[PDB]
Amino acid sequence: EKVRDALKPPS
Amino acid sequence: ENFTTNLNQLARVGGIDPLIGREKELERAIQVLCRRRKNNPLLVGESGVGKTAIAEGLAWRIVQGDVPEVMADCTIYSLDIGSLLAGTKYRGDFEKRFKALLKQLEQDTNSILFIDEIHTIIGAGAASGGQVDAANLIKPLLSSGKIRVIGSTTYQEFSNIFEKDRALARRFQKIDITEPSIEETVQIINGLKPKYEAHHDVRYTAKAVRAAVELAVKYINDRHLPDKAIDVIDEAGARARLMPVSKRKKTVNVADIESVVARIARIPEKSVSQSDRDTLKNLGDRLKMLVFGQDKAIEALTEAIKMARAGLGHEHKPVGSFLFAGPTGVGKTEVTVQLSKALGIELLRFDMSEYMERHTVSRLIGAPPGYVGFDQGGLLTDAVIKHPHAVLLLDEIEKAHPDVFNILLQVMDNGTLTDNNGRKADFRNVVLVMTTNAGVRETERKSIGLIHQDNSTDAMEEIKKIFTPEFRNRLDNIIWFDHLSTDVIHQVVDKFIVELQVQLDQKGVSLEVSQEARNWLAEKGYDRAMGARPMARVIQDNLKKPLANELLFGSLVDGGQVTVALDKEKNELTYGFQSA
Amino acid sequence: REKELERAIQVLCRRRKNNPLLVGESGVGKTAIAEGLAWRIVQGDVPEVMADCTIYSLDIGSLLAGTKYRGDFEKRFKALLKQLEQDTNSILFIDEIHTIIGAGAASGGQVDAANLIKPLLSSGKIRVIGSTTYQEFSNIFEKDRALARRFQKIDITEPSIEETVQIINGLKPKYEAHHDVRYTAKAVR
Ligand SMILES: Nc1ncnc2c1ncn2[C@@H]1O[C@H](COP(=O)(O)OP(=O)(O)OP(O)(O)=S)[C@@H](O)[C@H]1O
Ligand SMILES: Nc1ncnc2c1ncn2[C@@H]1O[C@H](COP(=O)(O)OP(=O)(O)OP(O)(O)=S)[C@@H](O)[C@H]1O
Ligand SMILES: Nc1ncnc2c1ncn2[C@@H]1O[C@H](COP(=O)(O)OP(=O)(O)OP(O)(O)=S)[C@@H](O)[C@H]1O
Ligand SMILES: [Mg+2]
Ligand SMILES: [Mg+2]
Ligand SMILES: [Mg+2]
Repeated sequence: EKVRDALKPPS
Repeated sequence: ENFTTNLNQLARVGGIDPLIGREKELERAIQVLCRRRKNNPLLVGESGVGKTAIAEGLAWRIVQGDVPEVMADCTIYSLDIGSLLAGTKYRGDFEKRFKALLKQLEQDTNSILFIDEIHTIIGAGAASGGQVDAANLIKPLLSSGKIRVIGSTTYQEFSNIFEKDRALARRFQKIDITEPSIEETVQIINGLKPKYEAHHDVRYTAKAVRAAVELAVKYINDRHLPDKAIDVIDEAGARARLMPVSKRKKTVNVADIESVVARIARIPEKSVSQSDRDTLKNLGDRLKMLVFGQDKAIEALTEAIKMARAGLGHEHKPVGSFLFAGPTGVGKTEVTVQLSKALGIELLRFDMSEYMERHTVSRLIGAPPGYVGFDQGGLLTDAVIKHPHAVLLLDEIEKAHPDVFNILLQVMDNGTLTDNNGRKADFRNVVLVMTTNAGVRETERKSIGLIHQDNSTDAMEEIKKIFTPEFRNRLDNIIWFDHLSTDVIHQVVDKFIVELQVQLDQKGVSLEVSQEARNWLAEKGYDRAMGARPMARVIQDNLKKPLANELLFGSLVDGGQVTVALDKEKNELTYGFQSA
Repeated sequence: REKELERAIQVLCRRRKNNPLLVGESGVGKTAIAEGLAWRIVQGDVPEVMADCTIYSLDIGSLLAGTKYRGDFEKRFKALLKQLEQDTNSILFIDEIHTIIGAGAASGGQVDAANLIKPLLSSGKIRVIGSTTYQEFSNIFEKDRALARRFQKIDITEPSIEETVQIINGLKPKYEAHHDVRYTAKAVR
């Protein structure tokens, strides 16, 4: 469906 | 670090609410914590029952020291997921935080992490890719049993989400919680009464609290008993402090709580005001000034209303359920419509000719499962909730599918119709009036004889063929509307003449009709079999039509001063128009 | 709207669960009571308990303007609640409260604005005024029995014919100034 994903940047 | 809060420390300052009663429920938790396996308890329940207070109250009990020695040394912790997720922007932030907190629990071996809404952590902490959810992370530790935690969830949430994770469910031991008895609730209020008395600077009487729990459950049906009662006690104090006077009514006496429950439930309160008393007393003739004849029908409507407001009424049924049958053109519906106007309450109309199919009737109680529209819920349940005190008109109920009867049967017997969504609608204050034309053909039918006979008895048999005895047995009354008499018609003519004058007043036109002309209009339009609608046609043909031509193109553009009179020589009315 | 305001203030003055929820059909004036409370306060015709109170309206769009990174929305939302908890003399008017049910969520994350606000509402540290239609409240807000229990529903009913003419007369100067016109008493009726 239409799902929002929150990315994580590398430290 | 800062995500966890030491409930015990909060208890020292008094922030935690002291737990009252719930002695048996507490025992089950302590027993579950002590056992070797299944160390983690799960407090399943309903919203507002007090499952969270038990966990928060457990720490309060520990500091007080009214617990076994084994649990006295324990320190209950509470995790806030929002703080945990506040700064988890980089990779591994959530894992390091949650894992770090878990290390603290295992080293101590005596702490308990009371996490409310345990179902939330099932899919929290992993945005995408890693899929490292808190549930998966904690799972291994629970297998060994080194760490014990307390959870809270509802029945719907537990089955829909928590039950899916069989691993977590195996570790936790379900606990069933139920709302406490009314007897237990009053003790809870008394125990908590000092806290609310100081904040509001008021003193609650022991008699008032008992009334609150009893009155709330009777009228407030959307919440459970423990929180529901407290809502009436908190608002009561708020109302007293807000009085313009300097806390003259410091103590909260009886009959004051009745206002709060009535206001919350949106139902008429006791100790009716003089305005309402005058309105109910005056509503013996005011209806008779718009609907002439059919006095027995009006009396039934006013008695049901007078009884309910007096305090004498059915415990779970509505104020009144009536079936208005009879000939065409009688005030079966008008008396209902004018009732809502006289009472100043919203009129709920439901033309049953649109609910003649089974699929359509399903829209009243709720919404079909197939529809994905966000506007779920039934048309009758939503309307009742919006206007609990109202008049419900089911016109031409005989046309509706028999399935509708199954809905009304539980309404007149129980007074509540739960919708598909689960909302509870109270029909205690809603008047129920349904009209029909069953057997109407017999009323207009003429017999094969010199003398026309009264087919009212035969018409009733048809009503008994459509409406089962159980349906009629639950109805408070089954009123039959008598035919309009000649004397009554003269009153009906005046009613239509007044309406005509009102329409003319908007155009600055005045109309005066002689009594002789009014009588002549009655003799032409009077038809016992066809009620009073033919009279309207006569008013249109002899009064509206001659003036419509004059109004558009004629002397009666403004001013009016019309005069209508009968011409006995030709038995025809003479119209006089003045241009003013 | 003296009766409706009297109940809203009563709910706000409550020790616990002091969060009103103005419900009613579109056009009744639910947002007129929340915003009007501020106008009533500055005018000075309010009880001393309500004086010095500040009403803040929440813009959910601005809140989620740049919450791309994980946890950004939670930090921003929690930061706002801390300000309310610290002052103890402020309210947060959340219009279209059905929207906050699911605002910021992961691929399968149950966490949302409703979960974060839920603990503080029960404690009573922060006061929150809500405004939503009957349809949304029953099909969206009433689904979460936990969030609804904390909110005290207030039914805003359509006013009578006489009540509305007074409202127009009250708002007549504002409209007259914008159009540089004058409205007669017969027109309003
Ligand atoms: N035994 C009790 N002692 C004191 N207060 C109680 C007790 N039981 C219920 N209450 C009150 O009722 C409120 C509601 O019960 P809670 O357990 O706090 O609800 P909850 O589990 O947070 O509700 P949700 O979020 O709708 S599942 C408590 O916060 C107290 O104010
Ligand atoms: N008893 C009455 N007194 C005054 N006006 C009446 C009376 N009965 C009918 N009328 C007039 O007739 C109309 C109202 O008819 P209704 O009462 O709605 O008919 P009904 O009982 O629904 O009949 P059906 O359609 O056969 S179920 C309005 O124009 C009323 O002014
Ligand atoms: N009680 C009132 N006193 C003065 N003006 C009012 C009042 N109620 C409504 N109005 C005016 O009517 C306008 C339209 O009502 P709204 O404020 O849009 O109602 P609402 O209930 O907030 O609408 P929804 O439900 O959000 S579509 C208001 O913005 C005011 O200009
Ligand atoms: Mg809770
Ligand atoms: Mg009718
Ligand atoms: Mg609005």
